[PDB]
Amino acid sequence: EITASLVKELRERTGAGMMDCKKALTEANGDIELAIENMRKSGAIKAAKKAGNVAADGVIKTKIDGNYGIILEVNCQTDFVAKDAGFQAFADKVLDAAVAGKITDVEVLKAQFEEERVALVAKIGENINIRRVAALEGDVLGSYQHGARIGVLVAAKGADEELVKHIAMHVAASKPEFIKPEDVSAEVVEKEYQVQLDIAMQSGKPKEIAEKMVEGRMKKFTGEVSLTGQPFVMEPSKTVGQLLKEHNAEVTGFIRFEVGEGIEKVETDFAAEVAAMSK
Amino acid sequence: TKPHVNVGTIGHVDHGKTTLTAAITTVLAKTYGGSHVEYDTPTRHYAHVDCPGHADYVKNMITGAAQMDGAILVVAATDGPMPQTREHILLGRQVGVPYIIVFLNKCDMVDDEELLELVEMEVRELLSQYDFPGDDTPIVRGSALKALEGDAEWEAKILELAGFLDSYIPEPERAIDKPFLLPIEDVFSISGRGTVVTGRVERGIIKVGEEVEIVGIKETQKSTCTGVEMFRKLLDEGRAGENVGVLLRGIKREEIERGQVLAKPGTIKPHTKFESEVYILSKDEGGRHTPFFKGYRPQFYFRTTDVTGTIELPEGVEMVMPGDNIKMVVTLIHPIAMDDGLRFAIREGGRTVGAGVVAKVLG
Ligand SMILES: Nc1nc2c(ncn2[C@@H]2O[C@H](COP(=O)(O)OP(=O)(O)O)[C@@H](O)[C@H]2O)c(=O)[nH]1
Repeated sequence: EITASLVKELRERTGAGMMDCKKALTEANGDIELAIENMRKSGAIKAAKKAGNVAADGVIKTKIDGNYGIILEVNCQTDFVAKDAGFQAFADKVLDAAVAGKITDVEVLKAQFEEERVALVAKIGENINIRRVAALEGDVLGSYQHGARIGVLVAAKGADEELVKHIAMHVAASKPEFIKPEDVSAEVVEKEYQVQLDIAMQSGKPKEIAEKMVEGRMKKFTGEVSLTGQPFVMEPSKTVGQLLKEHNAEVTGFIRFEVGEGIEKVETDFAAEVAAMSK
Repeated sequence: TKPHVNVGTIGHVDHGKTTLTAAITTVLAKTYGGSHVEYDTPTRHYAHVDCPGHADYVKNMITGAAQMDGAILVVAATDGPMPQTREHILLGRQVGVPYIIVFLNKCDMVDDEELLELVEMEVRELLSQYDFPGDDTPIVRGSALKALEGDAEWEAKILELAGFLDSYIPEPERAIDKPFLLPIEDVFSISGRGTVVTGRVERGIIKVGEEVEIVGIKETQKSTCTGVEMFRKLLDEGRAGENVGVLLRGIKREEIERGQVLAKPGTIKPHTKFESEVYILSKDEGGRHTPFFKGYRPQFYFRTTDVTGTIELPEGVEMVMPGDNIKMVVTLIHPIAMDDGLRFAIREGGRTVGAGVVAKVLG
């Protein structure tokens, strides 16, 4: 009783591969619900086969609920899949749950969504991975999404919607790792001082000159890595700290995620791969 | 010279694009003898690229990689189309690839004829959803791997695909066969002869006696070619690719300027407003170090000259960072001769910081 029409029906419901549908339906004696169950077990093994593939594309998503915001990375292999409605809906569902549940342990989020992830992988045929999640809490929160590839959350005090947005955009573009220059620990500043003194010394600068130049470099260093010490991207004649003071505001926190951060860019040589197969 | 056709493969990572391309090269070599791959049929020479990434393809297209004349959509018949198959086809529509041919791969692993037909009907429906002619699309039922393994049956299907490359993708129009156009670089006066404008003929041919329009920047003018020369030697005609001087009847040196084009009458118009696809160079590519915003006012370099323009960013986009690609609507401060497909540089202070293509002329 395994008609083309029955195969068609199971395929519309699951989006599963044609031949996978035929096989599941045949083993299920034509019971659609049982076939879907069968495909569920099969799917874990299909996904396991892909789990080793590098998944460095995908999306950053952000969502705010009052004094609580989540930022989330969900990866896939290609940006074609990153744009797909089904992948999008999965990432949105994960996001919604992380906000609703105030979930900051990515292994909890992973566990909750593993069955859905597997079904998605089995149908899309790319490794998909819920990679990381973080919360930011704050009096005022805002977000910025630079397409799907960069997301930012900012927490502030005394700042209106537009100012928070502009600071989030700045963070997206300029990637500070601290809020203020004085937040850089003394221990880190002293290590960076020695790095710069070694460099200055071997370039032939006399000790007394090198020391004074390096003191200057440390101010530049803690300015460059801190939000308030960076030139404001929309008006770089002023720092963000000056911007905040003009608005009687402050920033109490921020988080920036970028898709594929810390995952090595795999290079592809199409011509070579074709030549390899041409034996 | 044998006609040149640019093709590309698009499809799911696992569905055999690489195997197919290898099989095309192998079978065409065995049959007819002898980054990107190249192969020949008796009548055509093909340059073949892969399209693994949406942004990557758009960037390549913008920065100079010749646009596909046709795409091969590769779908394994075991699965049928994937959810992201619609994004593959949507890419095709977005860059305006003129034709798509489908290669249904792994048909050796599908026994049921009715199942192959279901897969085929799905692909046709997807194509038509994005206004490709799904009913008339060539769909080849093949097996890349078995053809590569020299199974006669499946080699024939590779030859079939090649036949459609040959028949279904029309011969791309050569520059020389296009209506005359010369981008003007310099303008000189010659007493007892008249005005001469120099440049490299981009398309077509200019002969003595023929009318031309002078298009862009200023109100269009018409003139007659009274001579063509190369290094001070008179030619009967100037041809696409040749650096020439065109002598013009009556029109005076002050009435013509760099950035204008000479063109066959009625074949190109000046415009000020257009939709474009743009790519902004990264810092490492020698571009901007910092983002720009809605008020960015660069120059748009069309053929031989800069024209200032303002920009309208897409809805929801407030910032453009080095390395981004985006769509933008551009309004120039004066008109410039242009058609859909024309490339341009984006410059500031005379330095190139990006590239674009005119997608759609508006006004
Ligand atoms: N069974 C079968 N598999 C094929 C055929 N053509 C390609 N493939 C599959 O295609 C896969 C690799 O080709 P491709 O889709 O370009 O993937 P990639 O090389 O891993 O990036 C292999 O795992 C093959 O199983 C075919 O005719 N038959």
